[PDB]
This record gives sequence, structure tokens and C-alpha cells, in this order.
Amino acid sequence: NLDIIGKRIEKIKQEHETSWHYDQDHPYKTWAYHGSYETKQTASSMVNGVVRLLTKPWDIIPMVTQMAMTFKEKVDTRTQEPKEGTKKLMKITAEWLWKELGKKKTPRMCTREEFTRKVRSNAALGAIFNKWKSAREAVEDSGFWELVDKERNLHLEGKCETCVYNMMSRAIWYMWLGARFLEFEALGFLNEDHWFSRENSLSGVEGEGLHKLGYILRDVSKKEGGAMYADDTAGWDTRITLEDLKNEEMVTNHMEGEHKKLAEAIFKLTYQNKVVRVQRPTTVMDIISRRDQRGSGQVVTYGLNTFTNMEAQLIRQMEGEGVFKSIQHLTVTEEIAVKNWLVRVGRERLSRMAISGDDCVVKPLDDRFASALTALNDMGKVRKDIQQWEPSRGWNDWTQVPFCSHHFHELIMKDGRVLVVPCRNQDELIGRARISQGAGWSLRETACLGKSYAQMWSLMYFHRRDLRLAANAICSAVPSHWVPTSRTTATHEWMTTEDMLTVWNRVWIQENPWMEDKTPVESWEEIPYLGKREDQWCGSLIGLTSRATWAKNIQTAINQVRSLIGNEEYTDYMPSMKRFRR
Ligand SMILES: O=C1CCN(c2ccccn2)CC1
Ligand SMILES: [Zn+2]
Ligand SMILES: [Zn+2]
Repeated sequence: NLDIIGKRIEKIKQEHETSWHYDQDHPYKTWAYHGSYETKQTASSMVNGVVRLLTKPWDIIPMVTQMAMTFKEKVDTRTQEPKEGTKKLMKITAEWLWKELGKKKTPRMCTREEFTRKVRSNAALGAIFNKWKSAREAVEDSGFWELVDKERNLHLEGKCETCVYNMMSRAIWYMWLGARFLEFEALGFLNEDHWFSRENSLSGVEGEGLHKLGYILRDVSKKEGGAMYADDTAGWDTRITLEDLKNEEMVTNHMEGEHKKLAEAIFKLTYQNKVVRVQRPTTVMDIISRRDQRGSGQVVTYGLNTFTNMEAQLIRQMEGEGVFKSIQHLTVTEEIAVKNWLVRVGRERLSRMAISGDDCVVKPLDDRFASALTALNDMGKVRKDIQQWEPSRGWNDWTQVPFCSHHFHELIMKDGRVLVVPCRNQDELIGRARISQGAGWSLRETACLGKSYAQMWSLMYFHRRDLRLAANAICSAVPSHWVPTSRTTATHEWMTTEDMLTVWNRVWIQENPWMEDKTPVESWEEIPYLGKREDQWCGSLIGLTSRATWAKNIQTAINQVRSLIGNEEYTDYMPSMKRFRR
């Protein structure tokens, strides 16, 4: 308690000594409250005019238009302590899993240079604005690194002064750039050295790319076993127990020297003890603390969520296979039974899964898994949108399974070769491409963001008639040499000024390990679409009068946007499509 968090609390108390008051009408029940102080401030979603002017038919579709308009009673709930049997299963599995992930990898510190390079090419390091303007300026100033140095030596001494979260089914925990650096230095290796790649972790998909995920799910489907299960957890980050954070910290058992001490301090001082500041309109700032739940940088959050989800799903697989009888207590005989299962079949059981943070697909040995719920519920990983003891419903066809907000189609090229393509309802894709975040967008910056969406559609969603057409229109409307941009940056192969047919060939043919015949495609007309009825099922407007008028008159829409941008060099990409090819 206050020995570890008191120093951070003390320091904030004094900077607002004028305003400090133990408010008696504080809304917190599960968060430990400390005090309040005076503040006054808040970032809505803005429309991308380039994408909207080239998608006119969607101006009258509420599922698109409503996306641009506009639970903290889940952060303030509690999780119960797991039973002794559950605690044993988790400790044994976590010990085994860190060793497997560690066999071909070496834990190491990430560098100031690595951190600096990340800030100098816009990575979302969930930092706050103050003594320097942006992250880019702090990183160039030697005074910043001296503050970093002070905190760093405090961590080596087992104490913390400035690593405090700022809060804002979503929740982001911004920290000052310094606290973020010390997290990256100690635990960045998990992401930087690809500990959750599929090659290294067998279940993971880190670095895989949306063009690989369907092929990975089809490979899982080829295993003998039962249905494919894809159960979503209700509020995963809020269900991370103190036992989970202790099993995650066991990665430090694999470290040495300074690194070991710096990592032990991140886990002890910032993860297993948290200090948070939250805006309340009654506008004050509340200083609250708690020991459990996930509150880390988004990239460390992804790797540890993947770790703890792999652990939870192996234990659910053990329960289905009858490796243990009850979560109340494991016998030392069962303990040897659990380790032996892991040693003999653990790697095979990991390969039956695709796990992306809180998102999983599992093809178990048989359907006993569906009703194997005692460990999953007792670990706190309660399933969304199903009663606690109702058996999971599985998917009989890998093309139906949801994963990473997509489903996947098997698409046969005119030449016989097989593509496995990503897909989701087309209203979601169009509605997201019509939105920007933040202020001060020039017309050129807005155009270059529209071009990023268009080139993503050409590479990932070429099989959707409306998106191939709208992608060609946007790329025709934006100057040919203008570089696609994002402010917030899987593999993003569409982020390039290379010809999109050349990139398509590289991604789907040359580098595709599921494609034996490497014969290049010579034109976009060789690249297939879904069936027309399937395209409509997944939200196409093909068949509507509004869509036919848009497609027929597309050069008029392209010319409207070119006239706004002005006298620039443009390319016509529409004749890459059969219907505009004379
Ligand atoms: O190779 C192995 C997989 C099967 N396993 C067990 C152990 C107890 C109960 C069910 N299966 C033994 C080890
Ligand atoms: Zn600290
Ligand atoms: Zn689809």
C-alpha cells in the first residue's frame, strides 16, 4: 500500500497544495481514493472530406453516417481471488510458457536510440503533452534524459516518484514520456524481438498481417478435433487479477544484472501498484490507486494479454481433456500430470490456437472444451453474451469464425490458385475511412490519409467490388506522388508510393508461403472478386440505383476532388477495371 504509492501521492499533493481536499462525495468503491484538486479542460471524430466526396452513395446509409457522430462502471468493479487449484494451474502453466517463449530468444534492454527512433516516426506511445511541446522535442533535450536518469536510479533503489497514469468498452492510460521510456527499456523486447510471433509462440500472430490471418485459421482448421471456439471475454483488461500480474512478472526470472532490476521495478511499482488521475465533472482531478487490472502501455498490454490468454486457453484445454478433476485443489500427482501434459503435448496444443491479445480462436482435441468452464470462470475470464455455465457454441466452418474484427473467405482465381482473404461488413470499412482524429489537417494531409485507406483497400479488400472502385477513384483524385500518411501507425504494406499491382504481387504471390505457383499477375483484371451474392451479404451496394449512378459518373466525382486540390500531377487508375477499359 502507501509505502510504494505514497511518494507519487505526496509529490502531486504539493503541486496542488492550494486545492487539496479529501472529498466525501467520491464515487469510487473498488478504487482506493486519496484526494482531489482543481483543473478545467476536456477530441471528437472529424470527417475526411476527400473520402466522403468519393463515397456519395453512403451519405444516406445510417450505419456509415452515425459512426462520425458524438463502461467506467466496469473499471470500478472487482475480481475475486482464484481457488488454490486454479492458482497452482496458472503458476505451472506460466512457468512452462515463459521457458518455451525463452528457448530461442534472449531478454534485453531497449535503447534510448530505439525509443528516439520510434518517437521520430510517430508510434502511439500513450504519452501526455508540461516543459517541452511534443515527444519529438523532449527526446532531443538533455534535461528530459536527466529526469529519466533520476527516476531510473529510484527504480534501481526499488522506489517510484513520477510513474503515474492519466485516464481517458475502451480506456487508455497515458503516462509522461519518461515513465513510458522506462517501461520500453525494461519490457520493449517482448514486441521489438517478436516474442509473440507465430514461429516463436505457436499460438501468437504478432507481426503476421491481415493477409496471413485467414491462412493461419485455415491451417488450425486442418487439425483433427472439435468445433472452432472463439469466445470473447467481457472486459478482459478489468479481469486481470493480481495472480495474473505475478505470473506475468515471472519473465524477470529469465533476466540478469540491471535489466532484471529495472523490469522487477516496472512490475512491482507501476503494474502491481498503480496511481491514476481521472477528470470528474462535479471539473476536478481525482488521485485513485489499485493493485490489479491491466494498466500498461498499449504495446506491453498486447504482449502480456497474449501471454495470459495463451495460459488461460491451455488450462481450459487441460480441463476439457480431464488432466485435473477440480480447481479446489491440485494433488502433487496432478501437478506432475499437468507438467507432463505440457512437456509431451503443450506445443501441439498451442498450435491449435490463434491468439491476438484478448482475442482467441481454439480448435480443441474434442468438444468437451465447450462445457469446460470451471477454471475459465474462476480465473475471472468470464465469457461475453452467454450465461456463466451455458456451454460455448463453436463454429463448424473456419470461414465463419470471427477473429481480429474480421472473417475470411476462400477465393479461387480464374487460373485455379487459392487466395484466403480478410473481410468485414463494408459499412464498417467505409465509415472508418471517412473519419480522422485531431486538429490542423491541411487538405494535402487529409488527401494523403484518404490515399492510405484506398491503398489498404486495394491490398486487403480488392475482392469487394465497391472498395476496389472507390480505392481506384481516391488514388485517381490524389496527386500520384503524394505519400500516404497516418498520425497513428500488423504489417502495413499499403504505406508506400510503389505501384499497388507490384505490392499486390509481392504480398499475395511472391512472399505468400501458401502459394506454390509464383507466376506474377500482369493486371488487376486477373484478380478476382467474391461472388456477387456474397459481396451483397457482406454489405455491397452492387444492384442499387445509387451505386450504379456513382460507378457510371465516377470521373465527375474524381474531377470534383482534383479541382479542390488544384493543378497537380494525377494518374487515371479507373481503366485498370474492365468497365472503364473502353
Ligand atoms: O501426452 C500427453 C497428453 C495426454 N495427457 C493426459 C494426462 C492426463 C489426462 C489426460 N491427458 C498425458 C500426456
Ligand atoms: Zn517510477
Ligand atoms: Zn465477407
